[PDB]
Amino acid sequence: SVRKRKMNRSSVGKATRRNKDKQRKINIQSNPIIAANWDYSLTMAQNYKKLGLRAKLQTPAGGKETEVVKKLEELASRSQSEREEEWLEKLYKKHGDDYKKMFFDKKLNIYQQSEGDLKRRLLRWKKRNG
Amino acid sequence: MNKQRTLLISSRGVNYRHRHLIQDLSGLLPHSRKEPKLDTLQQLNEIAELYNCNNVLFFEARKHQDLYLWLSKPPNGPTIKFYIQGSRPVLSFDQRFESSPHYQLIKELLVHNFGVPPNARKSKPFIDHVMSFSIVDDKIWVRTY
Amino acid sequence: KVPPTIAQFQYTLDRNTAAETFKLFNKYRPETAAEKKERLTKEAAAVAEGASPKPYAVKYGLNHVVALIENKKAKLVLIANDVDPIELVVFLPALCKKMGVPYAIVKGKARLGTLVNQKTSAVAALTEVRAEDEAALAKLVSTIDANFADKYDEVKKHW
Amino acid sequence: PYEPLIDWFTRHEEV
Amino acid sequence: VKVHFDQAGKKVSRRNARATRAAKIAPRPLDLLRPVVRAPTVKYNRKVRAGRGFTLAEVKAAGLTAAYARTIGIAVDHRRQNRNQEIFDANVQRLKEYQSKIIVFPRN
Amino acid sequence: SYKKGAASNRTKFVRSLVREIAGLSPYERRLIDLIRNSGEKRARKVAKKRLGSFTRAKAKVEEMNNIIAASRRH
Amino acid sequence: GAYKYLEELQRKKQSDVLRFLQRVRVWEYRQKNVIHRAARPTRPDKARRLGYKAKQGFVIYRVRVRRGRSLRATAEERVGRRAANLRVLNSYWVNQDSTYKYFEVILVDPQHKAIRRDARYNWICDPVHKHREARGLTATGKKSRGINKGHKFNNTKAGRRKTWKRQNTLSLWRYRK
Amino acid sequence: NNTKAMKHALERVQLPWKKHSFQEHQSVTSETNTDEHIKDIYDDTERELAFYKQSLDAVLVARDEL
RNA sequence: GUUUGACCUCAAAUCAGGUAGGAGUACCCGCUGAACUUAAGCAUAUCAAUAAGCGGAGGAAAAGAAACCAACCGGGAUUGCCUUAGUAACGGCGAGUGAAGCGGCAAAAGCUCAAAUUUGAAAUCUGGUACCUUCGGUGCCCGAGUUGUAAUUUGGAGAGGG
RNA sequence: GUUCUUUGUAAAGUGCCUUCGAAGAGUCGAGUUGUUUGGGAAUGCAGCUCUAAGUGGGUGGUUCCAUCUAAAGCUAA
RNA sequence: AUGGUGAA
Repeated sequence: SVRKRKMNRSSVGKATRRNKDKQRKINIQSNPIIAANWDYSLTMAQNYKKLGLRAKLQTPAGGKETEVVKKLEELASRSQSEREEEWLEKLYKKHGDDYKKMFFDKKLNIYQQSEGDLKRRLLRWKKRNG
Repeated sequence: MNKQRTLLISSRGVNYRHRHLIQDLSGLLPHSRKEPKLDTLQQLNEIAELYNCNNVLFFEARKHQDLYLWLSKPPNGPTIKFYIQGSRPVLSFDQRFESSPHYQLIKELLVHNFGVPPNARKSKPFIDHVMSFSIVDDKIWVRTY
Repeated sequence: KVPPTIAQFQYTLDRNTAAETFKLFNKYRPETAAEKKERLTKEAAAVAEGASPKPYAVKYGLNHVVALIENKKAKLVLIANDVDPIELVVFLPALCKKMGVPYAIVKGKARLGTLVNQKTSAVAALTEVRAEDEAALAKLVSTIDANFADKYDEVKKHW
Repeated sequence: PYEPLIDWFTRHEEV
Repeated sequence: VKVHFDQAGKKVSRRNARATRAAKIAPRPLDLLRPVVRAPTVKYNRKVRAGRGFTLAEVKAAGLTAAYARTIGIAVDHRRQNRNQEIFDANVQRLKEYQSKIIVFPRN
Repeated sequence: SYKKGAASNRTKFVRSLVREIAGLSPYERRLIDLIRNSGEKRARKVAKKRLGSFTRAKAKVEEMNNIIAASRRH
Repeated sequence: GAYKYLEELQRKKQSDVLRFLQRVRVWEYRQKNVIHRAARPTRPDKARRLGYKAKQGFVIYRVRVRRGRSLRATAEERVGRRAANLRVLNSYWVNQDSTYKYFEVILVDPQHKAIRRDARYNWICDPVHKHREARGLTATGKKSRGINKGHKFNNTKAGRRKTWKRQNTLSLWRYRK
Repeated sequence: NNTKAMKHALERVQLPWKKHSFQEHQSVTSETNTDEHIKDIYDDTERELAFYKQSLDAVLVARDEL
């Protein structure tokens, strides 16, 4: 070429890259339990069957639990606002458990929230207090 | 006394081999009417309500290779399906037509439809060609010379 | 030469009525972006340390308005004649006639903008009103229906 | 060319 | 005049791809669980193949929800329809097993 | 087709509202006159010509009668 | 919700209201330049429904073009050439004279931080969209390229040169077929 | 298919042509030509000539009444 | 008020911030477009929806989530490959031209507007400026914007309420 | 993994019950002049003339039945 | 043929 020639001629130096090992030997990234139980000498599919988990979910074209236990192992192991709570105190100390009167009130129940909405909040507020 | 008008209509999708037959038959017939397009069915009886046409010629469009043609009348006319693979004309017919009502009735229609009534809006006094009607192997053959 | 539904405009509201419209309307100013902000900072100062009623102000988006006419929320409608595409409003005086909503073409598109903190407005409408001015509104309406709707019954005709 | 716009639809107010 | 000299390389291209997609998606299985479908026409109707996606209907009857399905690596096609009762059963059976198979890691 | 297009009260209104606001285009301005003198027969003829298909013109001439009839009486 | 009435108003085009508006503007635009900026898009419904918003960065141009390749395209093509920094988004018809047709083409500043920021649009800032109209990627160019879905567009569905080269060049595998 | 309604169609639709002159009808009914006698129906040889002969002989039946 | 102020429109500046051009061009996208040559002379068929010329991009481009294909116990965005197939189909049925659906695989991913009111509060953004942990955040001011900028919704419905 | 902070009557999801419920026009379409193809149901596009509908509209199959929803947009491999 | 460089 014209442009290629200059480069070999020049004393600038080519932008030499040795990136050909890494296209094959790929490190697993996403999961740490898998990471220690993943033989790189083995292939992708071969590695999966040594585990237990399926690699493919359809019928493949052409032919052919120690780790998976550790995966079920990781599978076994919110509050209310400072004003909202204080506003709930105001309701309970006024009506107690009279939600109907509470729902038709104007001075404390502004945003006209229904009984179900109101009592839900109350049951919650009672759990952090009395 | 013989006063009849022809009407030519075509469905969406007509060219080459079918349009060559439409454009030339509309030209060879002086009482012919050339309309834009149509798509389905009962409406066809209401087209004749406008132009006072006593005849109709409808070309259908189906399976991409075939041909379908419908042929009817204004008031209470019956229909026959077809499947074929400006001088005044003279008609010529066959013995096999008058053998049965299946072909005698089509002989009646083709006389006043495909032919010509004399008192026409584009009628020329001179003669040039003769029409060829005959039946062999259940189907009709048409050529102009 | 003008088709009747265009230049159903240009036959606007008169001087004395117009001012009296704004006499009412300038009473119903929307809060300014400065004012709204300070109000809320006043709230934040208060509500961070230790009730209000719904506030009447006029309504001003073309959308919002075309919503409001046809839904009966609207009482009075003000429509500016000079608009970049006239078509953007030509239907509007008829729509109102059809929903029976009192309308008046006002003169000065900028003049609407005044009463609403904006540059222009094309259309503003007073939906809901204070108790004291309730009567003031309904009378204005009548005034408008006399000097505008009844005076120009032939605005739908004549080129 | 210049017929008066006969308001065939706005004549009747909507309820 | 094109010649596929690459046939060799391209496979070894495609393979590493599958490898890296596997490195990225580690415990998951590369592809989404597709349905089971009866192919069109007289020539083929004897055959049941894979289809594109499970129907919202199939999905709803299996025990899970449209969007959530997508996030559990189930394909969902919305234009496919449910006309064949024998198909419908066969897919819903394939999903419920899938849901017995899956082991879904939490967000903590 | 499940969401075909039920009429809607709002849209119907708007169509008619616009139908009356705009007035009538020149061919239609000719068309209503062609109804009032030469009859529905000759009216459809121009309509079929001026638009594409007869089905278009038929539905058009039917809309014309709805305008003319509702205008003079009501 | 004016855009229902506006829409339906714009349908009735030869009718008396819109008819009179044409003869005014057609004179008014023949006063002004060839290609120029217009303040607010004259048929604003259409502008909305072609992806114009009334925010800083969207720029409407009005363009005039001779009567008798297509018009709508050349309309865009000509404005791109002038207003170089902007991408064309779309265009639409406004007015036809006897000799000239007019289009209100819409444009976006990709360089404006108002469009660089917002999610719904910043796709247009992507350098794969430099001169959309100069590659028939506008709605009109995409139409003239006969790019649709069906039986009708079988010889031109995915590149009309892409389908010619695919057929007119012999292909051979290592283990010949 | 049935021929009961076919004969009902020979009533209303079919117009008389014998009461009127040949001027209005202008249609020659070439009888006795059965044309099933044509040798070679596929290759198309006698089919061209027998149809050509039926056409030109019909001209002279109409020529006398012209 | 024969003053004065709104706006609208047109300007202006060696103001502040930006950006377009040219090169390369194998590939991709448009546009334009022959001739030697093939059937016997040449208007189509044929060289050829080529070469040259013009315009425009990218690491690919283009295409793309049905106004799709089908006639079935239906498929289900797109692109490619194998096949369908030298088939259907067209061609002074001749130089010959020449698909597609299905099927098998490669790869797989879906989504955003315009649409009916935040109207009990334009809830949104550009910029300027002062700081800060600076591919930005914040306050304060300026504008843009109601000829509609945010939230919600895109038919797979969806929204209002309970 | 390690922590520092999470808040506001905040943001959604699911099932049931009730009350509503809008989807792109000088475009589709039609006539004609050219271009494109091997395109027979002028296919596709352009120009020019005219120019629509909402229990709609587009496309296909024997008198119905199936199929999608144009005239806006984005997008890896 | 296309596209170019020259020129009493």
